[PDB]
Amino acid sequence: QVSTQKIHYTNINYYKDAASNSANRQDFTQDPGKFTEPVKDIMVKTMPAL
Amino acid sequence: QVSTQKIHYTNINYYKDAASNSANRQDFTQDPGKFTEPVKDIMVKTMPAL
Amino acid sequence: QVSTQKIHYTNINYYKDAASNSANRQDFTQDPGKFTEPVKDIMVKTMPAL
Amino acid sequence: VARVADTISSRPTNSESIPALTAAETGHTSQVVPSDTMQTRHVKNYHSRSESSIENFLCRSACVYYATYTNNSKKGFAEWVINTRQVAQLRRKLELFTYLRFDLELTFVITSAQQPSTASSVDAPVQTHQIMYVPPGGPVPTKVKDYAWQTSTNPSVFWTEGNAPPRMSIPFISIGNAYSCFYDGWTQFSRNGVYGINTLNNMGTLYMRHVNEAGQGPIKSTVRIYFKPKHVKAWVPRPPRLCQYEKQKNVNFSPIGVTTSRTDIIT
Amino acid sequence: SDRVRSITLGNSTITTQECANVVVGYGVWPEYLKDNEATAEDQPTQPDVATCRFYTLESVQWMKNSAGWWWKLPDALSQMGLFGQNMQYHYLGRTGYTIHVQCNASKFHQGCLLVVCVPEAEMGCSNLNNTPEFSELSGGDSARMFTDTQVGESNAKKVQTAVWNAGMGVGVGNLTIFPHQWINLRTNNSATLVMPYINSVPMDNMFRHNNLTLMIIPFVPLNYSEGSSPYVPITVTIAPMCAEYNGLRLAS
Amino acid sequence: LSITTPEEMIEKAKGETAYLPCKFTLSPEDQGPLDIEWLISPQVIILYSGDKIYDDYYPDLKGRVHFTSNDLKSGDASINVTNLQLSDIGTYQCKVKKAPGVANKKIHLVV
Amino acid sequence: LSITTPEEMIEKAKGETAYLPCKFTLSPEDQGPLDIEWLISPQVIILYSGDKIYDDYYPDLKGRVHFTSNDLKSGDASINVTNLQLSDIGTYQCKVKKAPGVANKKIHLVV
Amino acid sequence: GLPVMTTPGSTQFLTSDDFQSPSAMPQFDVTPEMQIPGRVNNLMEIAEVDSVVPVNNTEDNVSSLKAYQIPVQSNSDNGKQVFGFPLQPGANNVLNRTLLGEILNYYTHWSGSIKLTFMFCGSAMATGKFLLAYSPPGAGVPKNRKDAMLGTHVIWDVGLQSSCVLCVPWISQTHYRYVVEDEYTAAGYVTCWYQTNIVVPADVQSSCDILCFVSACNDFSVRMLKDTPFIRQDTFY
Amino acid sequence: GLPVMTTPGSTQFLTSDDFQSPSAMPQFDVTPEMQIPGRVNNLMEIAEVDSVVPVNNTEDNVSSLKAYQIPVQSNSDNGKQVFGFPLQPGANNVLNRTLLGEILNYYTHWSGSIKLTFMFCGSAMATGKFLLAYSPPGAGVPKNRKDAMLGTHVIWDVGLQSSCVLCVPWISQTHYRYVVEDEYTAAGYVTCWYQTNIVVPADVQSSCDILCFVSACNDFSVRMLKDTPFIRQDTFY
Amino acid sequence: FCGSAMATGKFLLAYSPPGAGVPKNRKDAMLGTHVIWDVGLQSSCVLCVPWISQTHYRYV
Repeated sequence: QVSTQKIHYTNINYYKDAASNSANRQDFTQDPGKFTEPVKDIMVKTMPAL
Repeated sequence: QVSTQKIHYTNINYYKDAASNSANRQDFTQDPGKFTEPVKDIMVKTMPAL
Repeated sequence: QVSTQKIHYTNINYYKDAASNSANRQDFTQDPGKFTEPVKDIMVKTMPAL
Repeated sequence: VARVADTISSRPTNSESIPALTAAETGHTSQVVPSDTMQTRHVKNYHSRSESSIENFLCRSACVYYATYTNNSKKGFAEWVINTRQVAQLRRKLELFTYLRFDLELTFVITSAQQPSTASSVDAPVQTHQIMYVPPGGPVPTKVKDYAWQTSTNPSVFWTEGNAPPRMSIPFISIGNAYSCFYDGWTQFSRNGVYGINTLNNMGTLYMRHVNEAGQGPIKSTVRIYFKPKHVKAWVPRPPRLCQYEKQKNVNFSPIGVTTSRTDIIT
Repeated sequence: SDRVRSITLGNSTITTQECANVVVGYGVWPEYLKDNEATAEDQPTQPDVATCRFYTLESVQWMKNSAGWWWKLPDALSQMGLFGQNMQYHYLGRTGYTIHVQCNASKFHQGCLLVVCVPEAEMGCSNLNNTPEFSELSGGDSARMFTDTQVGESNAKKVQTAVWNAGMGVGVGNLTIFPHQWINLRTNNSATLVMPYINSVPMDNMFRHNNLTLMIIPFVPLNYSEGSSPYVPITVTIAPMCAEYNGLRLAS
Repeated sequence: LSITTPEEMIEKAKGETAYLPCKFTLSPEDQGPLDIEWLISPQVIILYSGDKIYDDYYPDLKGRVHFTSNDLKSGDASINVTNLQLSDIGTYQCKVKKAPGVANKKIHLVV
Repeated sequence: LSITTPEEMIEKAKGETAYLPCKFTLSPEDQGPLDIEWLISPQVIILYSGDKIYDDYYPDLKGRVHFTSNDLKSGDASINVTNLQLSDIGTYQCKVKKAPGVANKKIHLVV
Repeated sequence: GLPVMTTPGSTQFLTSDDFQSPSAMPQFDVTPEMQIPGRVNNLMEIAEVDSVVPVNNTEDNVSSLKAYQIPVQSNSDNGKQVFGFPLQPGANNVLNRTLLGEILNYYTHWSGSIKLTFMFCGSAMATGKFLLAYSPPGAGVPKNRKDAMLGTHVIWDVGLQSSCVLCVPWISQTHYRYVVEDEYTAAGYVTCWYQTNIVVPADVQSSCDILCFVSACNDFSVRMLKDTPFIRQDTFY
Repeated sequence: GLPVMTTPGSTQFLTSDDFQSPSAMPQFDVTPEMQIPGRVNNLMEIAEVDSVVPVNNTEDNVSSLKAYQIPVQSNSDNGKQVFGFPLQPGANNVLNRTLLGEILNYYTHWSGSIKLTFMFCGSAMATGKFLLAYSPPGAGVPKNRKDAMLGTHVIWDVGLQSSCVLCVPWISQTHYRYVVEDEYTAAGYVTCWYQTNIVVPADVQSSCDILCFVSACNDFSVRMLKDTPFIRQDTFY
Repeated sequence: FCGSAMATGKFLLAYSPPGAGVPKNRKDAMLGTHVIWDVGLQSSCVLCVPWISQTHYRYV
């Protein structure tokens, strides 16, 4: 209900659905480990790739 | 949330940002000690300046 | 905040000033003892004034 | 509370501690209080310096610029780069400091005016205006009937007459850590070209246009823009501008005396 | 006593028997860059003895009908040895100066000076359409001077050097809000200021941005009786402090 | 947009080549198409619209004017006036208009 | 604005100098430009607009009227009427108008 | 379906209101601040800073640096007046463009006391004494040294030090005073008389000068913010 | 009958607001989600992916696959320049259509460092050494190998491995930089010089090629979202 | 300074280590080691030349 902003701010849900809530804007999570390094064996930085 | 005025008054934050809150109007703090006396050695009032 | 009326009623202050609150309408106090009897020695009702 | 200091009583002294004589050479302003050169009574002081603070001095809206655009014409639409240099009643309040930092609260007061139509029985419905904001670098429209207006992801606002004036809030958008109301030094490493020009304070443009079509008679409108610096913090104060401004880019001027004059030094 | 000072930096020393106190910027002492505020992605260099010393600029004569002088600060030391040399090969760099101006006179002269260091001094041209060019805005450790007459209008790229407006279009009296000291030939002999790094970005280039300006404006003009020395020179000696640079490159 | 010198005085001798420069830089808020004009007040003398030149407008000056640089979209609007004569005294206006900016340059040529 | 005496009766003899004073003070809410008029009802006779005097309006009185004080912006609108004659009977109106205030003075001169 | 009623004062745009507003760019992360030196926090950190007073206007010393030099020469007779000016720090044509003036010209009601630092910028062998008097209003200006030494005054001596701070006190019936030129709230007059003549040894100039500063004490305050009457504009730039 | 007042900013449609709204179809049960592989969660999982750079435009190698091949042949003289281009990853006509470019062309302010992977796609018996230099701005472009080795540079050797990642650092006064072509915030230049010649045995081609990639480090960021200047439209489709 | 009692002035005592010629302009000699002497009540200033040499000694 009450959460922090970019202090605090208050949000209340009125309608009885789920597609009526406002935007989330606060799903901060990333994981590039599936686009940058999509290889089977782990690759260490220092040691050579071969 | 609830604070005093120039009795009390109530304020609630609605939007989920920081540049949307109302003006502060209540940052009462001053320190002229950096414009009036910007000297290295302290200057006492009574004793002469030299 | 919550007080009685001429049952109860609820009032909330919104703005952060003092000249913005609504009228008081409920300062019921009088003291005619400074307009009716502005004399130095007390005057009793029954005994004559002289 | 920000109360001022009261004054304390004094007695007629005769000593070697002179508070009056000091040395103004040291660049140190005096610090005496009337209780040190005469006899004073202990006066409780309740005065408050609240209405002289920074956020009580700046957070008040002020017109910046206003343009007109006719309905019945091609490319009838107004553009404007966002800068506070143009109006002088607000420019001078922002030159008192060198490095400001604030977020903004725009407000547009749009009005209309019926033009000298020529047909008979002219009647138009309510109007709707669009105020498009283009960041620095985006694509700019060329005419009203263009497809950069709708198919866009820039922040714009749609407003129709007879209602409250629109208003949006803009956070602190800059590259440095404060807007610079002054910048001495060129903008090319070869030290050529324009003198006092800085990318630090650019904010984009503002494109406005009608949304309705040309029914029977032209309608010229007018939009006024109002700033409101909030959360402001100021740094490195500066003396106030004396000579009259002449241009919006630089600080050119013509020399003018310090003050208006009087008839004699003793009057 | 309380009249003598002895300032030392690097391998140079300044000693003054008669002088007033020293004014230290806006209350802060110049130091290096903390790592909460750093923005460069690499490691900076710090000579720290090769640059932090007292360079002495050229001299100026204080005639009776004088007007004023100004130096653009991180531009006047462009030719002074290792400072000017590190100012070329790098790309960024911050400093903090310890300005010292000195003008001595006997007990039979009279006069006064205002030693002010206005930050971000933007100047206005003579023609309302143009802007002052570089050659006439500053000089390598040389003193450009104000005037007592309004510069004409037919000049294309010049500076408006009317002294009662300080060139910036501001009233010349209100300049005391900046850090300053008065050279008063009655009791004072030397004025010294310690100016930290004042700018809205942690580091900046130094060939495109003169972020200070040392002005000298004679309020009470020099005057003397016949017989005394008719030549009274002024000399300012500036000294960087806590300097560091970034971003090596070629010469330029 | 910004021109380096909005007005100046130039002096050349009759029979020489006249250099009337027009430099500019581009602020970030400029992203429209480019347009460059040139006027004379004793009337367009050369245009640059749509990256193509149209320059047969002034019958008194035919071929006697042409741009110098090969990077006209970089800040060069200068013209090479050749074979100066006596009927070429007049104020020139280097009017460049890139959306949404505008800047001019008043070159008063005297001979 | 406020005039000290909005109307009175003055009596002078023929051949004397006639003093028709007009004093005023300035309330704080007055900050506009100054304007002072003078009328006659047997028609402007002297103006003070823009800190400059324009006073050739009444052919019957040419040079026979001129302000007294040298500080007209301080509360002095009096006129020095010289050489009184018999055709100078009529009511005068000292109309001063400083934004946003206005005040008059009805001087009925009889001889 | 909550029931509400719209009170008068709706759909209006008050120029000095404080309300929340929808953000134009959401989740904008501003750049972190920097400890830039010299942070002002209240415009009463500017009224505390001295600034020279152009107290020698004289209609021709105005377009020059001579407006700030006060003529002081070796007189022959005793008890002469050096200068004098009424004290209305927002309306007078002397304290108007000082650093106190362009702060007062934004507000309307002020208060507190004012200091006046003087500085004898003369020779090094010359002496003298001056009488800085401040006569509260009610009568005219003082015209003889015998009259002005009745009010509040300091008897300044010049020696090693080179200053003397006459602090005009706050003596007024009202808790404030208007900054416009009024008559109901006048604030007196400031004068400065020769106590003793200005003597000098031989081969030393007899024409010395004096500068005068101005500032506010630590009980200054203002109120009722307005706009300045100094800066005009006809079209945009 | 609650009393309310309508503040300015009502009955307006802000393009980027976030409010609740009445549902058009109530109690609609959506279909349950499926663990589809390859879920992006932040557009900075695309700037991390390398993409070849068309750094051989030359006005005729553009309408072909030759735009990505960098000519490298067995020179005769030593110390020749291979390529060179300014580093403005949103305005330059080389790093514009790469995968970093069409992510930067939606924002305006960027930051962070950039890597530049090279890959010698030549023969198997050929060797050589190259000097990848990045000269920060302030002066012109470097013109001699003696000049560019003064800035930041790596001396690449080709052997078993076939890459070398010059990472341009983040050296700039401001916390960000504009993506439009500006002059106040230039970002230097990138060059690449022959350290030693390209030698080859007999019966092996002397004309080899080199590809060059581009990506962002793990401290990249953008701001101030806008629309791209690339895609136009006159009527609907 | 064995001069008069009302006279003042300032002098720059510089010591330039070897390697180049002698300094010829005040701009050149203030690059080395130097003190900026002021004359006042006191009447002396002790420029101490430091020991800056590659060898542990020097020939006379």
